[PDB]
Amino acid sequence: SAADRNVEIWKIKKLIKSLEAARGNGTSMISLIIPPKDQISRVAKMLADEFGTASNIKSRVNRLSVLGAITSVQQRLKLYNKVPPNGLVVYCGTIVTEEGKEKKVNIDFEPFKPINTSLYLCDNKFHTEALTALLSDDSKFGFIVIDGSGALFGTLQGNTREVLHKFTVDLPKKHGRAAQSALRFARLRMEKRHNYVRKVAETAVQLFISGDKVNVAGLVLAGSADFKTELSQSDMFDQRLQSKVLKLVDISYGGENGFNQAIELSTEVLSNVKFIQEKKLIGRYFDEISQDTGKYCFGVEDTLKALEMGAVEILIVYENLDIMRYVLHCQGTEEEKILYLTPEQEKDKSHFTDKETGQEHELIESMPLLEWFANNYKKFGATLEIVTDKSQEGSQFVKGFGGIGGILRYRVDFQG
Amino acid sequence: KLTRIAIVNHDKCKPKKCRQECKKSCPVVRMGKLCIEVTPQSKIAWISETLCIGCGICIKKCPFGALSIVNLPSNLEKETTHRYCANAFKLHRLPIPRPGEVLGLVGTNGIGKSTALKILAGKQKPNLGKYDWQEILTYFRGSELQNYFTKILEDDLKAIIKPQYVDQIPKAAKGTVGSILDRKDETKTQAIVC
Amino acid sequence: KSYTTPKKNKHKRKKVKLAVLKYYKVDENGKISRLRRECPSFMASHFDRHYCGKCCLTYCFN
RNA sequence: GUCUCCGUAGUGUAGCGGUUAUCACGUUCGCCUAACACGCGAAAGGUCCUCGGUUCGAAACCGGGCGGAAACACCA
RNA sequence: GGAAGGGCACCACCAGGAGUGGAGCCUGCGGCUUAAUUUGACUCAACACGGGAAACCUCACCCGGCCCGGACACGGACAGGAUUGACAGAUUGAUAGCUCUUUCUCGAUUCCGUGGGUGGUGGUGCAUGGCCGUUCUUAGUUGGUGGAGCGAUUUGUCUGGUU
RNA sequence: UCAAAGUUUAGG
Ligand SMILES: Nc1ncnc2c1ncn2[C@@H]1O[C@H](COP(=O)(O)OP(=O)(O)O)[C@@H](O)[C@H]1O
Ligand code: SF4
Ligand code: SF4
Ligand SMILES: [Zn+2]
Repeated sequence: SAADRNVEIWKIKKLIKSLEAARGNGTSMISLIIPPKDQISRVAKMLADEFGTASNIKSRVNRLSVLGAITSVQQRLKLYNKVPPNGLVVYCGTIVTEEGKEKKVNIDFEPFKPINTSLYLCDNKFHTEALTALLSDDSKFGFIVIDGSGALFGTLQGNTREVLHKFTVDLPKKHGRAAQSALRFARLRMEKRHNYVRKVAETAVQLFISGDKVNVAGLVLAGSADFKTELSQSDMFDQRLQSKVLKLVDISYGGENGFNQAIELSTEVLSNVKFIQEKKLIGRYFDEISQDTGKYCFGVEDTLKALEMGAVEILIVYENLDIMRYVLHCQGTEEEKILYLTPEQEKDKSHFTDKETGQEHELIESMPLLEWFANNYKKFGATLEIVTDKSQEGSQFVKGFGGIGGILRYRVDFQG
Repeated sequence: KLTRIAIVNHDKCKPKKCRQECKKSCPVVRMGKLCIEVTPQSKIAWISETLCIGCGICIKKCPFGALSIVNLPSNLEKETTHRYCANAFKLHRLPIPRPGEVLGLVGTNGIGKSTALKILAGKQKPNLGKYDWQEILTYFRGSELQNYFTKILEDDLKAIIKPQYVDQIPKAAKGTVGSILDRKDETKTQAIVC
Repeated sequence: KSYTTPKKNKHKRKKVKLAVLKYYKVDENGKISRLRRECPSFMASHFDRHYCGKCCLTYCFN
């Protein structure tokens, strides 16, 4: 199910946040990561040597904590007989924390999504840069790879390199050694060749579409001999599939050895898609400001109020914004209020005396708003669109507009 | 290389009737920066063109239509001869007057034409974008303005202007045409000019 | 040191020495009448019981 | 499309109708070593590709399934 | 030094014994498990070691609860008694006056700052002392003065035989 | 009167 996946993602997002905060001594921690193809015995060998080398660590505290961490991960890996699909991510150590509580910790988990990243590390802290970098780039792209020998279909997350399907074909010869039949056989050869493009286009609709709306944010053709060009511009190719064709790559080799060549060439263009979608959205937001219209909002004072009321349609947000939701509380009367505060208005603020009664109004701890938006945009109006500061329209939205805005469901009036 | 210029038309800008407005619509000020400044009291709604984005929200909002944000090339910021106030007109050059050679100014009005003539006449001091005569001459060096201004500031050259509005002169001077010309005789060339 | 919300502290007591305390009355200026009953071995007037304030003796007429 | 052959522990292969399915590697567990490697001693692991048939009995013999791979596709 | 001379030790070998390793259990340790399964030591030189055979205590660990044993000062706090110590009955594991209703009490204790202590089987043995252990149970180690070397150093403290 | 014997923290 889709809802169960989103909960599993949120579970891991929460877990990840707690592990980055961890902190520990010298280099007592372990950050270990295993790809899905990998063998566990080879990893269990690696840890056994790392255990051996650790035996000659001079400083006491570090040494004994390391070895015990290496023994724990070794024993966790004994439980699995194979590295599961999606890889494995093992996070051992002995974390320091409040109450002087030097406690041992182990978190092995097969992550959601497949991961193509290996990593062995020890350090004072854990290293979840791989996992968070994955979680950001959910964007899948498709890769159709045509060749006169035979086709290939596969997909490509920021990390992971998949193979969906492939076939090989018994295509005819170039020439016909009769005068009269040359022309007929050449037409016949071109009809076999067109049927091959049709099959590839049909299989492409079979694979890349999902509920009559394609899952892949793009799609790449990669080939030679103007065979990708035959597929790209043909009326056979379904337009819902064709409109997401971003690159037609020229590759040496074919199939899966050509695949990873096609990815290396297609890198800049596949990175630029997020930047293009940003521009398109903030460009759509800015047109409403350019005209009268009035189907827009900006500032946490307004944008939230708009979301509370007659809701927004899209809620644009800058990653970095730093504005945070505190929960203020009274000592005697038990009165409370929540406010969305800037970095200086949250760090130190003499505002929060209760005044009317005459007491100190204690600011009970926060959470910070990009996270709050994600928590319950579903219970408002939705399409929480994270944007960056890279684009010229985005740069204005971040620097000028405070990195927060929205495209509204209808016209709205505002005062004060 | 481009920058904004903020302008407020002081004839139209009344801060009291409209309230603030600009502040309430500004995404610079709704964030919380000192882009626009008015208050309920105090005349002329001030803007900083630095802190301003140039989004044109406040111009649409101001109820009288007092405001304007026009963009100028950033080349011109170096070469300011006169800007009277913040949120005001900004002249960038003066013509290059030559002695015994009739200077031909041509170009539409409201483009610092009167200000230029007043500066060359020597009523106005080139505030030079600041809002000082050795500093002004040093700005205008290698050029015929330093020749022109030196001349002005020790040899008191007589500034006389044929006015734009001709219909305002009758309601000021009195007597015959012949009487006024006799009074203003310095050259004593009534007949030949007549 | 995350103190849990519903557990909270447990406030200690506060006495109330309600000014000077009276146990006697003036009968005919010279003589005196005693208000509260005394120890055998001022035992207080509990709503039903009669609790001592030193030797921990107790009484109640049914 | 034709004809041919091959689908066996994790990997590569043996296997003459009645086998504990052979060998090597890999795997785990001891030992040796300070540790690792090598080395020594032990162990565990086959849906014998899939279904149906013949057979007292089929991993094999026979049929079809799903895969895989060579050769042919010439005279105009 | 998988270089060469000597000479030695059952924590070396030989010749042998008794074995351990195989079985069951006792017990130490590592792992997993758990609220917690407290911890130190991992080659000889960690692991029937800590004198460590823990029911309670020990006891640190965990989950619950009381108590201060918070010196002394400076002050504030001084009596319209500052505000130590209390059978109920509800509650509680408790016959903890721990808390709520009420008793009444030492009567100069208190409570609050600040300075400041105190305590700590909390951390650090890579901050130390003392104490053990080991290198290292072998025959080794040193300066004075003299001699040799610019000097670090050497010689003495040695070919040989002997123990 | 000559078998085989490779390696050794980044973590101070
Ligand atoms: N003394 C002044 N104080 C404030 N604003 C002025 C003053 N004089 C002119 N302005 C403003 O400057 C604008 C243009 O004036 P000016 O530059 O003198 O005309 P021109 O462009 O024809 O030379 C006018 O619209 C007016 O609002
Ligand atoms: S222009 Fe757009 S941005 Fe610059 S001030 Fe007026 S409103 Fe604020
Ligand atoms: S500018 Fe137009 S709106 Fe802003 S204050 Fe001056 S007048 Fe009122
Ligand atoms: Zn009594």
